[PDB]
Amino acid sequence: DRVTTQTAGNTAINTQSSLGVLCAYVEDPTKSDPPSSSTDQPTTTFTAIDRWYTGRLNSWTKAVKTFSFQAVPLPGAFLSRQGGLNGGAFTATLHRHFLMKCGWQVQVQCNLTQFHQGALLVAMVPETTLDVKPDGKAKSLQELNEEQWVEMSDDYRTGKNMPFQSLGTYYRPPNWTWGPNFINPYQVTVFPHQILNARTSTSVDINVPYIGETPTQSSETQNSWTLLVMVLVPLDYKEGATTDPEITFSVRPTSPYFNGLRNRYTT
Amino acid sequence: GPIPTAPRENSLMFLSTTPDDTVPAYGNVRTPPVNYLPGEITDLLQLARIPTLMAFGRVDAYVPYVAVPTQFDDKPLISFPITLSDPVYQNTLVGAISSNFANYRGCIQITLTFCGPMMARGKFLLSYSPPNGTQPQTLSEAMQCTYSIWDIGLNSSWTFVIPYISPSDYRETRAITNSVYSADGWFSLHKLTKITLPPDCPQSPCILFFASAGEDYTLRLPVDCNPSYVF
Amino acid sequence: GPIPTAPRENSLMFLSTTPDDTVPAYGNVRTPPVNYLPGEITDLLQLARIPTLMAFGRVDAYVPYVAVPTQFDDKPLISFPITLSDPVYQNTLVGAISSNFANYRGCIQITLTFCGPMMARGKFLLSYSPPNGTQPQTLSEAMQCTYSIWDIGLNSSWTFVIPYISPSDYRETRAITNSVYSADGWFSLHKLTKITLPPDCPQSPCILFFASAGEDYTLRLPVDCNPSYVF
Amino acid sequence: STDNAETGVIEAGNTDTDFSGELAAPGSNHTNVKFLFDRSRLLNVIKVLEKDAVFPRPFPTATGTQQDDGYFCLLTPRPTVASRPATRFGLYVSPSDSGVLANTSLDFNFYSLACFTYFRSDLEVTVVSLEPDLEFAVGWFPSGSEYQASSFVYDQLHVPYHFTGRTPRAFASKGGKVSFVLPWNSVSSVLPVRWGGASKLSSATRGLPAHADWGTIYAFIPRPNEKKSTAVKHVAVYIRYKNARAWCPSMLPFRSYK
Amino acid sequence: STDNAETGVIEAGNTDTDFSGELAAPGSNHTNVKFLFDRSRLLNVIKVLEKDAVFPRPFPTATGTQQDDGYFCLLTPRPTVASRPATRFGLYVSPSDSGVLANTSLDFNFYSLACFTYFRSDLEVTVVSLEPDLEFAVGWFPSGSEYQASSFVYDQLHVPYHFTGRTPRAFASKGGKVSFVLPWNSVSSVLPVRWGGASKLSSATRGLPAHADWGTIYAFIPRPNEKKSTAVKHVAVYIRYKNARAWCPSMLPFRSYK
Amino acid sequence: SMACYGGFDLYFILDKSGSVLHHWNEIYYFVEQLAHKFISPQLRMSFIVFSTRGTTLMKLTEDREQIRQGLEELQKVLPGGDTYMHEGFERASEQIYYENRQGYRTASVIIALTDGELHEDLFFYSEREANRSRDLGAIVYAVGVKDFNETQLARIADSKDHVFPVNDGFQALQGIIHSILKKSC
Amino acid sequence: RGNNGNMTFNYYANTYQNSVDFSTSGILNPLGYLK
Amino acid sequence: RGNNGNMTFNYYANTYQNSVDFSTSGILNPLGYLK
Ligand SMILES: [Mg+2]
Repeated sequence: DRVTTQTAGNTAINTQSSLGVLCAYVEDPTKSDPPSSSTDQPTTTFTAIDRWYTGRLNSWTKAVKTFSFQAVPLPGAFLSRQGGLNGGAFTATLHRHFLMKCGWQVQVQCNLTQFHQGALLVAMVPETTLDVKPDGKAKSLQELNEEQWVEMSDDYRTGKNMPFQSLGTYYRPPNWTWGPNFINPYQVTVFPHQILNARTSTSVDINVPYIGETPTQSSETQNSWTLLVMVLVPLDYKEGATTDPEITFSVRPTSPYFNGLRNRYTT
Repeated sequence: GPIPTAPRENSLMFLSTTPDDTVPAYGNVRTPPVNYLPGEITDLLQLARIPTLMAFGRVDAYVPYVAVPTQFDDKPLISFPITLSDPVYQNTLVGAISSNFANYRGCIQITLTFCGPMMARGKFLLSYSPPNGTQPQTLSEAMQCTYSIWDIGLNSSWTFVIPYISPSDYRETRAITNSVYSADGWFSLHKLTKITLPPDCPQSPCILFFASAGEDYTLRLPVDCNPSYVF
Repeated sequence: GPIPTAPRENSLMFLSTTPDDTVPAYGNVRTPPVNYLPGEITDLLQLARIPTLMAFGRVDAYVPYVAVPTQFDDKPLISFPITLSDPVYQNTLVGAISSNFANYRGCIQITLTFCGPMMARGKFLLSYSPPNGTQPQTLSEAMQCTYSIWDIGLNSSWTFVIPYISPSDYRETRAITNSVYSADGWFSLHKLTKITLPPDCPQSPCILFFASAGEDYTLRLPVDCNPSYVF
Repeated sequence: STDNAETGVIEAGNTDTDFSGELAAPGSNHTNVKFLFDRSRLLNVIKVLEKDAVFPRPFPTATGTQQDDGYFCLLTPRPTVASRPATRFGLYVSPSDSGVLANTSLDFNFYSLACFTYFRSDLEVTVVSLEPDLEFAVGWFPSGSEYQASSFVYDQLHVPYHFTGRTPRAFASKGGKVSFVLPWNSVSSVLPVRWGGASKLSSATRGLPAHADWGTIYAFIPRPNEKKSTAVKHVAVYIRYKNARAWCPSMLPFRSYK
Repeated sequence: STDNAETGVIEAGNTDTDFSGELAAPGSNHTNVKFLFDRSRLLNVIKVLEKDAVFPRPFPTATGTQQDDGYFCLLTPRPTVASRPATRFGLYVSPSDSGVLANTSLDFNFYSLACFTYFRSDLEVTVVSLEPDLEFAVGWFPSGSEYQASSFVYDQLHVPYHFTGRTPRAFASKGGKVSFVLPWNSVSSVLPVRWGGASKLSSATRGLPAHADWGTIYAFIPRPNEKKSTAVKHVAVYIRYKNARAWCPSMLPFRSYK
Repeated sequence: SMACYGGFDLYFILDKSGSVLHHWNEIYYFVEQLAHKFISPQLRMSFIVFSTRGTTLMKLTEDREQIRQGLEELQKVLPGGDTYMHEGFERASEQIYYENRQGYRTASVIIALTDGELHEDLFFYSEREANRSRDLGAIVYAVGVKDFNETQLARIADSKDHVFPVNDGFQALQGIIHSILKKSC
Repeated sequence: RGNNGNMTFNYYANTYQNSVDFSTSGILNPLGYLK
Repeated sequence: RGNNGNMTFNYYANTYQNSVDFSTSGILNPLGYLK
């Protein structure tokens, strides 16, 4: 029934309100051939990275409005340790390989009692720059603590605040009004998603394959998927219930292919 | 020798959508293969069928759900005309693919979800009226139309499939025209019995609305899109 | 009678590389036969595979070899980026055929030759680093990359075949672009153990470098060449 | 019917599921991706070269650089600025005359239906003149090549180096047009409509693909540089996506409510 | 791997020879000789004749010779001077007005890839005008013929003898071009890109082939000599090497380091 | 000048960037406190905002109903966007040049506000437009909301004497704006 | 087949007209599979 | 075959189009054979 234990390596996770594993775009997103843009032998999966990586995520209060998202880039959260999410021996291999080609398998846990209401929209959103400030630089761990939840403003709906290049003193700087890495917040359900309602489930299960513009992408500079927890209905409860339920997530890379070995990445 | 031809009146005309090829310039280019990419959109009706959120003006900060008050009133809790130019359909994938076309045909599928607490029990009447001279507001005026009663329980979604009742085989997807009480009629969510909540549960739960396309929703005649998303 | 045609928008256009013939003018000319000439180039990749000399700035008088000092230092004896626009590749047949193209694909093959005396014994480490943020200089930073140790003995040549490690299937043959620490990385010749010469032998022998193409080096997309060889 | 939208998959029903009804007959296949992008539309109005150009130097371009702007058309549906690919699209609202107004472009008909992430297609380029009786020519250079910017003196006439080359320079007849289909020549396997990675280039910026383009055309007039005219002549570049394939569904742009 | 480069033959290895690797798939055949020279490129900008010419007399030409220079285009990738084949290529740096500036030519796109010694091909000649609305004509005479230089009075109009002949005089329509493919007509079996012998001619000079050419074109205007215009009109000669064969590999030119 | 000014104006060139999203409730309090203090009909004031589009939210007017209608609009302005401070100055430069063509020797005063300081490609034009507005005859004051380089506003204002923090700003501009009112006619 | 009414006759070959991929060695399926 | 996409139809004959040699009576081979 609704009791699915997903054993992987030396780390298994249970759930007793499982809606089902939302496999994305294919029947089995684990099946994946090697990259065709390498003339060396890839470092395939091995039993020390074939496991789940639980890391926390900011609490979900009543102060959060509608559509306030919270983006967790993959593999970009392994590398900056976003939400206490130490990558283990996966990040110890991701820093030492130039190209990496994996498909993810995430699971977001948030335990609501039957007297709470609310609905997170968890989705694996491909190719977005939501972790990056409208000023280029990526967000550090302090800036993820200084806001706790990114409000869906007009700059995110229009894509006005995606990072740009400085045109220099020569060109008159144009009035930027649009950029293609917007979020249309009403159409995030086109992505591989499940809704974490406060009355059906406590754990959503998304399983996505590797997508990307090249048959394998760079290891440091890829953001081909982005976990995206969006509030559709705000949390509401009466005074006495468990305030601020925590949100966690659990990321497992299915069938990686590491190509291009070198020493540990020094900027 | 010379084949005696006779070129037509449309000689040396550049027509933008000529169903035909043209001369290559820089051919014999083997492109790198895309056998690795999953999820190919063969047809853009694979995305109208994916249900996306609607946008209702609260009682540019709009809300995808309907807050359900505890006060009795014999008018629909939310009501919106079934027209894919209506602003509760601008940011669905149904109403934003179809606004880039000229005709449509088939069944809009309005999916609901009761995002309240698990301990809530209630019922909702869901009436689609065809175009009448007056929008039906009373529950007894909407009991007579195409309705269906949705009981809140364990499973928390209901997919009211709006029928395609129209004389013409393909309805116009954009009713920006000299307007009346708009065909194709009105959807309306009536609360039948009030939502009975146990003590220490939040008042006013939320019915999250979706809007997908049916298994027979078909589009026709591309038109030039509105470029006003960029200003 | 007349076949009714419809000439296109590119009528009476002279395109320089149209993959097609044209009208003869002065035909039926039997040419004298060239059955006697040997060595026909069927393909210009029969000449990238022939190893030609490189050119290193000495410690327009450049030198095809690397003079090997007797002084210990933990930096590479010579190091040059694997980019076929780099000026240690202008006058090879690999880098001067490929600079007249736009893409390449495959394995550059760097052949060495120890042109010192026969009584010299030594070893050389030969590291190809992929593009890192910093060029590796220490022997311990270049031991970790793709290396191979070359022992000087009876046979006096070593063909270090540089792998084709790149995301894109065809690398750009000309990196004249807003530049960084250049992909595709760096070749580097480290002396591992010092060259031990018997008495009355010349100090500082010479490692003559070559640069050929592999058995899978493939070129694509001709471009207009730089005519600056003639000024 | 009774369903669970938290599951993430809602099966597309019909009228017969809840009620008494019937299936409507399938109308047409005009939503086919290979059918719907295979039609021409305007991309960018570019000026026509009249001498050997200077290609726009990469950003940040400082003042005093004598370069030629608004002549090269980076053939891409993604937003460009100054003939180089950009992320944001900027239009000048009140363009005062301080600084060089950078020629931006975008494919307005594409992004309103670009409900996908990756998109690969051939490209038919038709270059319609916007000048009465203009005899122009349409040079081109692929994704990953650069413009050959000098002049060689033939017969005391500075004929530039963009008359010849190994890339197609189609010459137009007077009062005519230029139309030719370009193959997929970029090094990426597909073109990212939306890209989230970082291009390790001249200083790295998130969300900016490096080789998401079919090339760059430019219009020149087939006369040497001594026969230079005075007034500025424009040309308009239409574009058709032959044999389009699209992957990985995504969002459509936010239509406002004001 | 362990090899001997003193042997003179080094076998072209792969990554799998020394390391663990694999063969990359063969990309394309654009390095094919028959593919790579079979594309058009500019050869020489020549003036257009307006009367019966005087062909350039052979070297050393003394002063006072009233001849017509810069009208004949000796169709050869090798360096020419004054419509006759030469060895060295000379361009005037500061051309002061003492003496007649000799029209030199060279095929810049050919020698940068002429990594061979002998080269035989047919020749497609396209003669593009460099003048608005020019009705010209492209005469020709093979390798080893001479120009017929006089005029015959038809109807009190000095019609020259280069209107007729047994060699192709293609007439262009107004605003049009002339394109025709010439066969290999030289008496040598191949054309020497590099030649080391001596031509036993008017005084013998090493390194100068006598019949390494496809002929000589010249442009004239189809009017008699009484209808002579005043201004000088140019025409540009493009050239394509159809069905190219090449023998005996050799060097590519020295790219400098300054 | 020893001759008194026939008119006297005031320009609230206000940032509505993404950086002032947590500080607009403090910027709006600063503007209303200077509008409802100077109620003299000699003084006209105009409200110019900028994030990406420099937009005149209220023209150079003096009607205190219109200014109250102007201040009821500034309370409902959503911050967000870039910081194009040069286009904040171009809307004032279109109004100084329009009011220098009346025959009245007026006096233009410009008040600037910024949290997120400008990039090099944007600071080059805002320093240029502030030089342009002083050549049109203005007095540029640069009021600074929270942490800001004075040097990045030293070029924008007249000098380092004309740059003020926002907490001291109403304390500064109490008599600084009032000093030219007695100087005027 | 696209927006192509030329069912009869292709003059140029398939490699010159289109751009085929090189080798590495109706029914609208869903884009998400609940398993 | 060269830079020739006309796989279908040659109008002019081979002697008129090309220039064949008169009679006297893939695998890239190396240009130097060590023996
Ligand atoms: Mg700011």
